[PDB]
Amino acid sequence: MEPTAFSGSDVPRLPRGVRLRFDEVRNKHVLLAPERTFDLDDNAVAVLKLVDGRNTVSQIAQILGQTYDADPAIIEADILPMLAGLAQKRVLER
Repeated sequence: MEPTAFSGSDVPRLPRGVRLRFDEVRNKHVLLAPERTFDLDDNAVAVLKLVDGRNTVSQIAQILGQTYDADPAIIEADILPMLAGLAQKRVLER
């Protein structure tokens, strides 16, 4: 009754029956949800695709942060709230 609470130690992981897909026509990544599909940015799916299994947002922020050369604090703070939004769609679970 309160899935909107992803902390730094909270590691994201895609649930079974879900796969990532890249739309060349739209040039953006989307999440295949049992219901249908949701429009998402490559950056939001990048971390989900870059992670082999369960990684800490802070850790990803470092690697991803160096890619765009930006303060990791912003990067982690960007995806962090995204996890809560995804949970509402029933496609993410700690």
